[PDB]
Amino acid sequence: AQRVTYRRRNPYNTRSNKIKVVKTPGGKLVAQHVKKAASRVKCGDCGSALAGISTLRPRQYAQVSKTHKTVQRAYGGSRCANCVKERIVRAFLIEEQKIVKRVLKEQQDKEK
Amino acid sequence: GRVIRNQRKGAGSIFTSHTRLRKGAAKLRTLDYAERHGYIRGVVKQIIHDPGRGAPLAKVAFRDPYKYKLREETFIANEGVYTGQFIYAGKKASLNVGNILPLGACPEGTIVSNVEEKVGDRGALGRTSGNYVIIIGHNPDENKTRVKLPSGAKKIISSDARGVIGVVAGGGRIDKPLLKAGRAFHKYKVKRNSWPKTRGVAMNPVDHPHGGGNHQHIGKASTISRGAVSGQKAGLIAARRTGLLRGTQ
Amino acid sequence: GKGTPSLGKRHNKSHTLCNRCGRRSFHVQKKTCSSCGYPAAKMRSHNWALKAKRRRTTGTGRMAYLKHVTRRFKNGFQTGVAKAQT
Amino acid sequence: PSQKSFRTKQKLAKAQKQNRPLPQWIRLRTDNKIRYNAKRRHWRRTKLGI
RNA sequence: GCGAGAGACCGAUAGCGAACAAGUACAGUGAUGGAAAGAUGAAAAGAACUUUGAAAAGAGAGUGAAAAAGUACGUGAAAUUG
RNA sequence: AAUAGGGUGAAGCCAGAGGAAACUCUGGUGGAGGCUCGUAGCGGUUCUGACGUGCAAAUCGAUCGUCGAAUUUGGGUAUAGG
RNA sequence: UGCUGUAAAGCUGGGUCGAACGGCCUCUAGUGCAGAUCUUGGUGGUAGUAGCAAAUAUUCAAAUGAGAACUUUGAAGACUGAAGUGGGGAAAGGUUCCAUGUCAACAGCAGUUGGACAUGGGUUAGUCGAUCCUAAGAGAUGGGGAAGCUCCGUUUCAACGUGCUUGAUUUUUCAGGCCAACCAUCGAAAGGGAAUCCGGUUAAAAUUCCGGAACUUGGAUAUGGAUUCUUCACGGCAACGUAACUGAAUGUGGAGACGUCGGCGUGAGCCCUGGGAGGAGUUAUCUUUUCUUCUUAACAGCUUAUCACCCUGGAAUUGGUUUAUCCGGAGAUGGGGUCUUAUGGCUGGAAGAGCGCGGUAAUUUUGCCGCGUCCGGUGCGCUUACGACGGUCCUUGAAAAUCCACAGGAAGGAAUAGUUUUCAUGCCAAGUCGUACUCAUAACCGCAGCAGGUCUCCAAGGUUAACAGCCUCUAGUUGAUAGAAUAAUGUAGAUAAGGGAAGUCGGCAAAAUAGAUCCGUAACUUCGGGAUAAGGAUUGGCUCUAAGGAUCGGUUUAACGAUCAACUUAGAACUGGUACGGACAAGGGGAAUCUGACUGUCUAAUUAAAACAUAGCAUUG
RNA sequence: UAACGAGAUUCCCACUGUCCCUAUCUACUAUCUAGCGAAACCACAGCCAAGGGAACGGGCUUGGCAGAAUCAGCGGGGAAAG
RNA sequence: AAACUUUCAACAACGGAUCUCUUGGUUCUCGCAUCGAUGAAGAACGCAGCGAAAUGCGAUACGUAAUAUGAAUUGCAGAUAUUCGUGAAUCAUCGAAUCUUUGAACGCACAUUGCGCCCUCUGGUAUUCCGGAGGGCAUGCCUGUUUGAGCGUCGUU
Ligand SMILES: NC[C@@H]1O[C@H](O[C@H]2[C@@H](O)[C@H](O[C@@H]3[C@@H](O)[C@H](N)C[C@H](N)[C@H]3O[C@H]3O[C@H](CO)[C@@H](O)[C@H](O)[C@H]3N)O[C@@H]2CO)[C@H](N)[C@@H](O)[C@@H]1O
Ligand SMILES: NC[C@@H]1O[C@H](O[C@H]2[C@@H](O)[C@H](O[C@@H]3[C@@H](O)[C@H](N)C[C@H](N)[C@H]3O[C@H]3O[C@H](CO)[C@@H](O)[C@H](O)[C@H]3N)O[C@@H]2CO)[C@H](N)[C@@H](O)[C@@H]1O
Ligand SMILES: NC[C@@H]1O[C@H](O[C@H]2[C@@H](O)[C@H](O[C@@H]3[C@@H](O)[C@H](N)C[C@H](N)[C@H]3O[C@H]3O[C@H](CO)[C@@H](O)[C@H](O)[C@H]3N)O[C@@H]2CO)[C@H](N)[C@@H](O)[C@@H]1O
Ligand SMILES: [Mg+2]
Ligand SMILES: [Mg+2]
Ligand SMILES: [Mg+2]
Ligand SMILES: [Mg+2]
Ligand SMILES: [Mg+2]
Ligand SMILES: [Mg+2]
Ligand SMILES: [Mg+2]
Ligand SMILES: [Mg+2]
Ligand SMILES: [Mg+2]
Ligand SMILES: [Mg+2]
Ligand SMILES: [Mg+2]
Ligand SMILES: [Mg+2]
Ligand SMILES: [Mg+2]
Ligand SMILES: [Mg+2]
Ligand SMILES: [Mg+2]
Ligand SMILES: [Mg+2]
Ligand SMILES: [Mg+2]
Ligand SMILES: [Mg+2]
Ligand SMILES: [Mg+2]
Ligand SMILES: [Mg+2]
Ligand SMILES: [Mg+2]
Ligand SMILES: [Mg+2]
Ligand SMILES: [Mg+2]
Ligand SMILES: [Mg+2]
Ligand SMILES: [Mg+2]
Ligand SMILES: [Mg+2]
Ligand SMILES: [Mg+2]
Ligand SMILES: [Mg+2]
Ligand SMILES: [Mg+2]
Ligand SMILES: [Mg+2]
Ligand SMILES: [Mg+2]
Ligand SMILES: [Mg+2]
Ligand SMILES: [Mg+2]
Ligand SMILES: [Mg+2]
Ligand SMILES: [Mg+2]
Ligand SMILES: [Mg+2]
Ligand SMILES: [Mg+2]
Ligand SMILES: [Mg+2]
Ligand SMILES: [Mg+2]
Ligand SMILES: [Mg+2]
Ligand SMILES: [Mg+2]
Ligand SMILES: [Mg+2]
Ligand SMILES: [Mg+2]
Ligand SMILES: [Mg+2]
Ligand SMILES: [Mg+2]
Ligand SMILES: [Mg+2]
Ligand SMILES: [Mg+2]
Ligand SMILES: [Mg+2]
Ligand SMILES: [Mg+2]
Ligand SMILES: [Mg+2]
Ligand SMILES: [Mg+2]
Ligand SMILES: [Mg+2]
Ligand SMILES: [Mg+2]
Ligand SMILES: [Mg+2]
Ligand SMILES: [Mg+2]
Ligand SMILES: [Mg+2]
Ligand SMILES: [Mg+2]
Ligand SMILES: [Mg+2]
Ligand SMILES: [Mg+2]
Ligand SMILES: [Mg+2]
Ligand SMILES: [Mg+2]
Ligand SMILES: [Mg+2]
Ligand SMILES: [Mg+2]
Ligand SMILES: [Mg+2]
Ligand SMILES: [Mg+2]
Ligand SMILES: [Mg+2]
Ligand SMILES: [Mg+2]
Ligand SMILES: [Mg+2]
Ligand SMILES: [Mg+2]
Ligand SMILES: [Mg+2]
Ligand SMILES: [Mg+2]
Ligand SMILES: [Mg+2]
Ligand SMILES: [Mg+2]
Ligand SMILES: [Mg+2]
Ligand SMILES: [Mg+2]
Ligand SMILES: [Mg+2]
Ligand SMILES: [Mg+2]
Ligand SMILES: [Mg+2]
Ligand SMILES: [Mg+2]
Ligand SMILES: [Mg+2]
Ligand SMILES: [Mg+2]
Ligand SMILES: [Mg+2]
Ligand SMILES: [Mg+2]
Ligand SMILES: [Mg+2]
Ligand SMILES: [Mg+2]
Ligand SMILES: [Mg+2]
Ligand SMILES: [Mg+2]
Ligand SMILES: [Mg+2]
Ligand SMILES: [Mg+2]
Ligand SMILES: [Mg+2]
Ligand SMILES: [Mg+2]
Ligand SMILES: [Mg+2]
Ligand SMILES: [Mg+2]
Ligand SMILES: [Mg+2]
Ligand SMILES: [Mg+2]
Ligand SMILES: [Mg+2]
Ligand SMILES: [Mg+2]
Ligand SMILES: [Mg+2]
Ligand SMILES: [Mg+2]
Ligand SMILES: [Mg+2]
Ligand SMILES: [Mg+2]
Ligand SMILES: [Mg+2]
Ligand SMILES: [Mg+2]
Ligand SMILES: [Mg+2]
Ligand SMILES: [Mg+2]
Ligand SMILES: [Mg+2]
Ligand SMILES: [Mg+2]
Ligand SMILES: [Mg+2]
Ligand SMILES: [Mg+2]
Ligand SMILES: [Mg+2]
Ligand SMILES: [Mg+2]
Ligand SMILES: [Mg+2]
Ligand SMILES: [Mg+2]
Ligand SMILES: [Mg+2]
Ligand SMILES: [Mg+2]
Ligand SMILES: [Mg+2]
Ligand SMILES: [Mg+2]
Ligand SMILES: [Mg+2]
Ligand SMILES: [Mg+2]
Ligand SMILES: [Mg+2]
Ligand SMILES: [Mg+2]
Ligand SMILES: [Mg+2]
Ligand SMILES: [Mg+2]
Ligand SMILES: [Mg+2]
Ligand SMILES: [Mg+2]
Ligand SMILES: [Mg+2]
Ligand SMILES: [Mg+2]
Ligand SMILES: [Mg+2]
Ligand SMILES: [Mg+2]
Ligand SMILES: [Mg+2]
Ligand SMILES: [Mg+2]
Ligand SMILES: [Mg+2]
Ligand SMILES: [Mg+2]
Ligand SMILES: [Mg+2]
Ligand SMILES: [Mg+2]
Ligand SMILES: [Mg+2]
Ligand SMILES: [Mg+2]
Ligand SMILES: [Mg+2]
Ligand SMILES: [Mg+2]
Ligand SMILES: [Mg+2]
Ligand SMILES: [Mg+2]
Ligand SMILES: [Mg+2]
Ligand SMILES: [Mg+2]
Ligand SMILES: [Mg+2]
Ligand SMILES: [Mg+2]
Ligand SMILES: [Mg+2]
Ligand SMILES: [Mg+2]
Ligand SMILES: [Mg+2]
Ligand SMILES: [Mg+2]
Ligand SMILES: [Mg+2]
Ligand SMILES: [Mg+2]
Ligand SMILES: [Mg+2]
Ligand SMILES: [Mg+2]
Ligand SMILES: [Mg+2]
Ligand SMILES: [Mg+2]
Ligand SMILES: [Mg+2]
Ligand SMILES: [Mg+2]
Ligand SMILES: [Mg+2]
Ligand SMILES: [Mg+2]
Ligand SMILES: [Mg+2]
Ligand SMILES: [Mg+2]
Ligand SMILES: [Mg+2]
Ligand SMILES: [Mg+2]
Ligand SMILES: [Mg+2]
Ligand SMILES: [Mg+2]
Ligand SMILES: [Mg+2]
Ligand SMILES: [Mg+2]
Ligand SMILES: [Mg+2]
Ligand SMILES: [Mg+2]
Ligand SMILES: [Mg+2]
Ligand SMILES: [Mg+2]
Ligand SMILES: [Mg+2]
Ligand SMILES: [Mg+2]
Ligand SMILES: [Mg+2]
Ligand SMILES: [Mg+2]
Ligand SMILES: [Mg+2]
Ligand SMILES: [Mg+2]
Ligand SMILES: [Mg+2]
Ligand SMILES: [Mg+2]
Ligand SMILES: [Mg+2]
Ligand SMILES: [Mg+2]
Ligand SMILES: [Mg+2]
Ligand SMILES: [Mg+2]
Ligand SMILES: [Mg+2]
Ligand SMILES: [Mg+2]
Ligand SMILES: [Mg+2]
Ligand SMILES: [Mg+2]
Ligand SMILES: [Mg+2]
Ligand SMILES: [Mg+2]
Ligand SMILES: [Mg+2]
Ligand SMILES: [Mg+2]
Ligand SMILES: [Mg+2]
Ligand SMILES: [Mg+2]
Ligand SMILES: [Mg+2]
Ligand SMILES: [Mg+2]
Ligand SMILES: [Mg+2]
Ligand SMILES: [Mg+2]
Ligand SMILES: [Zn+2]
Ligand SMILES: [Zn+2]
């Protein structure tokens, strides 16, 4: 079987010197240098991979349209679906309870 | 003779602490207006391992009272603190596990950790895993408090000095044998270069005061004066007593 | 083991060329010339090494400016040009 | 090495140019005393100083 | 350092390390260390040409006052050698 | 950044059997360990072999220790003569 | 050649030579050599002696040449045997590269040959690296020490922006609005990091040149599309979709970005292989045979996925489910959906290329022409990438530059028109330095072409547990002075009757054992070991037998049919000069004493141990 | 003190040229040739016995004797070299 | 008797003593006072028709100008070089210039021919992006200018 060589001056098997082996139209077997695998965009609240957002190496996000980098919702490309739902319910109930703790202290400013 | 292992440490070339992997300095908040007069509320975001420390650290997020920005503090995690817990810090904070209170606001018998030696130094006493400080009593006329330290010493601190309610997490670590030398190697791999230790009696007289002889032996008393000089203080320095400790102290 | 086998592991230059004296005495890790003292303002020279002073002193290079002070001094440091005689 | 600095490559250029034999018309000058270039250098024999 | 005049000085293993492309060649990672090495002849007239040889060279020849001066160059001791 | 192929078979898990219970037993599964045989590697036990004006200012041959970690190692960097 | 003098010495005949020198009275001194393991230079005997013996190995012929064991070419015989004697690189060298000529010196013989000598030629980048970021660290500044060379300090007792952003203004003024926790710098050709591929081309360069096809960043900028009268889009219950589809200050997140193992799955490349279309080899005999071509880049579109998530729904007769035990009223099974596009497919790139054949043009630069280049299978395979999982730590396994999204709502926007360069298309530019070659039994370092040392990538067939050993394909070598003999003594390797450690300080050395299957396995023990304890049996070849599966197909007899497929285990008969792990590979074992618990570490170059370390114990501050 | 050990020691089984007691075989040397070609060492050198002598002579004294030039081995001596 | 060994002589070798020189050295005396931010000493790289070194020089590169002098230079070559003359050669002399990358070394940096910013002009549809040319941006300190800071502080509403 044909054997291959690195295509650059780096002779060491580092993370940035990964190669794949590809067969060319010349029937030869040559090394093609591959780039580092992208990591998934993750939720800032729960840490899970966000759905609907492309997985790219960071500079590549600048050269792609916005529909690939976001989701049509509040906090779209930043928080998860369940975490946005949980933020909304917590915001509503606590602020509703904020009225209760206020009115409960104005009724006791007349009877107590 | 030669410079002994005691003295080469002062230059601190290979004897500096290994701090690449450290997660931050464990400190209380800077004493500010909110802590001096009322209370401020923060939330525990992470409980993480700090290399070189037996105690886990907690990263707690507070809001900034003066500008729109979030401030992340690195506290020593007390046992029972959980992620998402609300931590209340200040003079008027309540006696709940994890809250940071001035010493005068805590009754006698309160178990507290990361106690300030001086008001606003952000923590000096009771910071290792399983350790804590017991509050012995108060002297309100002089604004002073008596506490018991992990060493068993009683200390008098300003009652305005702050501390964190509870015991430092991770206690009982010493209960397990290390077994292997490799376990100690990895323990000190992220602390400093202090392991392993060669016995001075096994070296030559140039290398150490205990070295030399046709048998391994110290030759003179290993209790060394407090007034001895550098290069002599190897052994039991200013030892009040020696031998097996029998009875109570 | 400490001789011929160990002498095979010499491929890391401790010194490289100096910009001041061009000698390859510039300690790479120390960033100093052991010969010329670069980047110190003064030149490295010792009175216990007089032969080193011989090797690098006034007159061992071109003296591209001190060459001509004697000839300009001898004429009293003239200003103007020589005038052709009638 | 293949990866070399400009400062290195310029010194190697001078070393090649200094590694010429004596031009032969120089021996014909009057009162000429140089018979050969006495500052010849082989790469394997004597190493430079870089 | 600059410009000069001198000597009961040394005479190329001497005299400065260096009379010469000498702080040169070369050694050492580096600080540093550091030589050897002057002389054909008045003048190249540095041997055209022929010949043997693959050639270097040799033999004739030629130049020269001298080749018992041929850039292994004045003179040419000893060790050592035919 | 690097480290063939085997042996052993720790926790955990599945099924079955015995027992009043407390529990015990059996067959699998699993893949632990500064465990083990053993390459590369790292080391250097014995022949007190070779050589000992050497291939070599420490090598060569066979034999041998260890070989998944207190592992091996490149490069950068720090520590400098009492 | 002689003479004189006791002598130190003086004179003289002959030869050589070529430019200065002597006698006498005195002065002066760096003034007399056989030694000093003297200094520098030169030269002997030794002596044509020791020796030029590791790395399996060479031979015939022709060509060239004066000359050929050694150069070139051809033929053969071999080796390295993918952990290479192969193909590249980092460090180091610096022209050793290539062509021509060439042998005085060097290549410890030789030399027509060379990494030698001489003359020339040769290294082409927006995309490969530098440059940029920060790492351990290094290190200026305000300062504080020190007589001083300098030391400390890196945001530090500091008034620390050569700040920006707009509307502009053409009044080259401004008007101002925001901020300035942290922010000198250097520091990686293996960390982080914008972007290139295929075919072809040279004597020597190529991800650099030629051809074609792409991509990024910075800049300019118009058209189409998109959007608005409900101004800053629509759709979907939802996960979310999109060709687009305002968003200041400030804030929050993500990527950058990260340990090591274990088994499983998938891909890619390699390995194996079936039809068909070609070429070569063997062919006394046999072989529908053996070997070989049948390939497809970056990039664009569509499609393609475990995990995860959404809708529906409400579970004991608990169910689902992995090789590995977890999940479910905090919503399982079931049904239906969403996403990441890693990876595969199709298509474009692209057959026009490349490849294999056949026919031709011709001293001929270089070709011209025709045919084919298709469809599959297989797997506890190897290497590697990825995924979902499980284990592990008194160990929990970088930073910064840089990019994006979100929160927020400043400000600005339409109706006869407005906005936006995150949709498509179009325009311009990408500088500087390195780039040849060696990477080692000859290009580095060991004084040298030294059996030493020196970091890393790719890796075929057979046997096999195996990347071991042995043999072989590709590639590369056939290099190591040679010829003739074959005493002693060696060095390296073999064998030996009977005895079997009597040898010796001592079994030193050698020998014996050895793979795999079944059986069997003692004291002691910290119950984990000891253990391969000990000790037995078997093993070839051939012909069979038996067991072990996959995919489809329907009233639960599918308990059956169809098709396809891999090597494992066990057993039987026969067979041979009783051999069979047949080469290779490959434990000797047992009973005790001393000692250190163990793994580990050290005297590089005479000591590896009982020495050091260790966990554990105890004491001190 | 189980386990571990290239640690020191004793015994047993197996195995053996360690030995009785040696013999035989192979390659490479040594050997001869062509080419090439060092080094250590060297007061002068090199036959013995006795004597005396710095009490262990190559030299001196007294005797034995003694015939050119040489090759492979060898390890008594040169109180050999280092 | 040869060979061999040793001695002697002649010639030839080896080697470089001896003799003789000497643009060098050494020492004494006499006389002079002149490095650099107007960028020194020193370093690297280059420069000639044909040069490697030494010497000299700096992209004006073995030199440009001027002055003096007055026909060379020379190893070869060669003038669109020169001769009763603004004219050959010459570190003879020297008063004008040139003087690469550096170096006390000065925009920051430097194991990099790495990275900025300002002014004028210029090219590419350009105040902003890309290219080119020329001129600038170091530190301590002094005198002065301008712009500022402090209830340190004076006067006044
Ligand atoms: N880094 C700041 C602090 O400096 C201090 O360190 C000490 C030093 O500054 C100085 O100590 C000297 C020291 O300079 C010197 N090189 C060694 C000497 N043993 C010390 O001495 C010290 O210890 C001795 C003990 O006998 C006491 O008697 C004495 O009071 C104390 N000064 O005095 C300080 C103590 O008074 C803190 N002790 C130290 O923990 C910390 O590092
Ligand atoms: N494993 C599932 C997927 O992979 C992720 O993790 C990937 C790796 O990060 C992970 O690697 C190992 C894993 O072997 C095993 N679970 C142990 C270890 N915790 C993991 O490692 C990880 O966690 C450690 C925490 O100590 C980090 O320090 C480390 O950087 C990270 N790689 O295993 C995965 C290999 O593909 C996440 N576990 C999960 O969220 C994701 O869905
Ligand atoms: N017997 C040895 C072994 O067992 C097998 O051999 C089997 C038989 O052939 C043998 O026995 C048979 C006997 O039954 C009948 N007479 C037939 C056969 N000739 C005999 O066997 C004899 O035959 C030849 C002689 O050299 C051998 O191969 C064989 O070992 C021997 N025993 O014994 C075995 C069982 O009965 C295999 N051939 C092989 O594994 C090996 O030979
Ligand atoms: Mg390459
Ligand atoms: Mg990288
Ligand atoms: Mg790519
Ligand atoms: Mg991730
Ligand atoms: Mg977080
Ligand atoms: Mg989307
Ligand atoms: Mg883009
Ligand atoms: Mg976008
Ligand atoms: Mg998308
Ligand atoms: Mg000392
Ligand atoms: Mg403190
Ligand atoms: Mg240590
Ligand atoms: Mg100790
Ligand atoms: Mg201890
Ligand atoms: Mg100890
Ligand atoms: Mg000792
Ligand atoms: Mg002492
Ligand atoms: Mg004492
Ligand atoms: Mg002692
Ligand atoms: Mg002891
Ligand atoms: Mg003791
Ligand atoms: Mg090294
Ligand atoms: Mg170094
Ligand atoms: Mg300086
Ligand atoms: Mg200068
Ligand atoms: Mg390299
Ligand atoms: Mg190169
Ligand atoms: Mg050459
Ligand atoms: Mg070399
Ligand atoms: Mg040097
Ligand atoms: Mg170099
Ligand atoms: Mg003078
Ligand atoms: Mg003078
Ligand atoms: Mg005078
Ligand atoms: Mg001399
Ligand atoms: Mg003399
Ligand atoms: Mg001298
Ligand atoms: Mg020296
Ligand atoms: Mg003469
Ligand atoms: Mg003469
Ligand atoms: Mg004459
Ligand atoms: Mg002649
Ligand atoms: Mg004549
Ligand atoms: Mg004469
Ligand atoms: Mg003569
Ligand atoms: Mg002569
Ligand atoms: Mg003589
Ligand atoms: Mg690998
Ligand atoms: Mg293994
Ligand atoms: Mg059960
Ligand atoms: Mg082990
Ligand atoms: Mg082992
Ligand atoms: Mg064992
Ligand atoms: Mg391996
Ligand atoms: Mg080895
Ligand atoms: Mg050895
Ligand atoms: Mg030996
Ligand atoms: Mg010997
Ligand atoms: Mg053997
Ligand atoms: Mg071994
Ligand atoms: Mg063994
Ligand atoms: Mg491990
Ligand atoms: Mg390391
Ligand atoms: Mg000293
Ligand atoms: Mg002393
Ligand atoms: Mg005469
Ligand atoms: Mg004369
Ligand atoms: Mg004298
Ligand atoms: Mg003498
Ligand atoms: Mg000598
Ligand atoms: Mg000799
Ligand atoms: Mg011989
Ligand atoms: Mg030999
Ligand atoms: Mg040969
Ligand atoms: Mg073979
Ligand atoms: Mg192999
Ligand atoms: Mg190789
Ligand atoms: Mg090659
Ligand atoms: Mg050349
Ligand atoms: Mg050639
Ligand atoms: Mg030769
Ligand atoms: Mg020829
Ligand atoms: Mg070649
Ligand atoms: Mg570029
Ligand atoms: Mg790049
Ligand atoms: Mg750049
Ligand atoms: Mg750039
Ligand atoms: Mg960047
Ligand atoms: Mg730092
Ligand atoms: Mg610096
Ligand atoms: Mg400093
Ligand atoms: Mg200062
Ligand atoms: Mg100061
Ligand atoms: Mg201050
Ligand atoms: Mg202005
Ligand atoms: Mg940098
Ligand atoms: Mg990098
Ligand atoms: Mg890199
Ligand atoms: Mg083409
Ligand atoms: Mg083509
Ligand atoms: Mg073409
Ligand atoms: Mg090439
Ligand atoms: Mg294109
Ligand atoms: Mg739309
Ligand atoms: Mg913003
Ligand atoms: Mg944030
Ligand atoms: Mg991150
Ligand atoms: Mg990693
Ligand atoms: Mg990283
Ligand atoms: Mg895995
Ligand atoms: Mg696979
Ligand atoms: Mg596959
Ligand atoms: Mg056949
Ligand atoms: Mg649905
Ligand atoms: Mg049911
Ligand atoms: Mg499994
Ligand atoms: Mg849940
Ligand atoms: Mg893809
Ligand atoms: Mg057709
Ligand atoms: Mg077909
Ligand atoms: Mg690999
Ligand atoms: Mg993985
Ligand atoms: Mg928004
Ligand atoms: Mg907000
Ligand atoms: Mg909003
Ligand atoms: Mg750029
Ligand atoms: Mg560069
Ligand atoms: Mg290349
Ligand atoms: Mg290589
Ligand atoms: Mg190799
Ligand atoms: Mg060789
Ligand atoms: Mg070698
Ligand atoms: Mg080679
Ligand atoms: Mg050397
Ligand atoms: Mg080697
Ligand atoms: Mg190696
Ligand atoms: Mg195999
Ligand atoms: Mg293997
Ligand atoms: Mg393999
Ligand atoms: Mg041969
Ligand atoms: Mg051989
Ligand atoms: Mg022979
Ligand atoms: Mg023999
Ligand atoms: Mg033998
Ligand atoms: Mg044999
Ligand atoms: Mg045999
Ligand atoms: Mg036999
Ligand atoms: Mg026998
Ligand atoms: Mg018999
Ligand atoms: Mg027998
Ligand atoms: Mg027996
Ligand atoms: Mg015995
Ligand atoms: Mg005995
Ligand atoms: Mg043995
Ligand atoms: Mg043996
Ligand atoms: Mg036997
Ligand atoms: Mg056997
Ligand atoms: Mg057994
Ligand atoms: Mg064997
Ligand atoms: Mg035994
Ligand atoms: Mg031990
Ligand atoms: Mg004990
Ligand atoms: Mg070590
Ligand atoms: Mg040793
Ligand atoms: Mg030693
Ligand atoms: Mg050992
Ligand atoms: Mg040893
Ligand atoms: Mg104990
Ligand atoms: Mg204590
Ligand atoms: Mg041992
Ligand atoms: Mg043992
Ligand atoms: Mg004993
Ligand atoms: Mg024998
Ligand atoms: Mg012999
Ligand atoms: Mg011979
Ligand atoms: Mg020879
Ligand atoms: Mg001798
Ligand atoms: Mg006799
Ligand atoms: Mg006597
Ligand atoms: Mg006598
Ligand atoms: Mg005698
Ligand atoms: Mg004698
Ligand atoms: Mg006598
Ligand atoms: Mg006699
Ligand atoms: Mg003897
Ligand atoms: Mg001798
Ligand atoms: Mg001579
Ligand atoms: Mg003389
Ligand atoms: Mg003089
Ligand atoms: Mg100029
Ligand atoms: Mg200059
Ligand atoms: Mg420079
Ligand atoms: Mg500049
Ligand atoms: Mg440049
Ligand atoms: Mg520069
Ligand atoms: Mg830069
Ligand atoms: Mg100034
Ligand atoms: Zn979330
Ligand atoms: Zn320098």
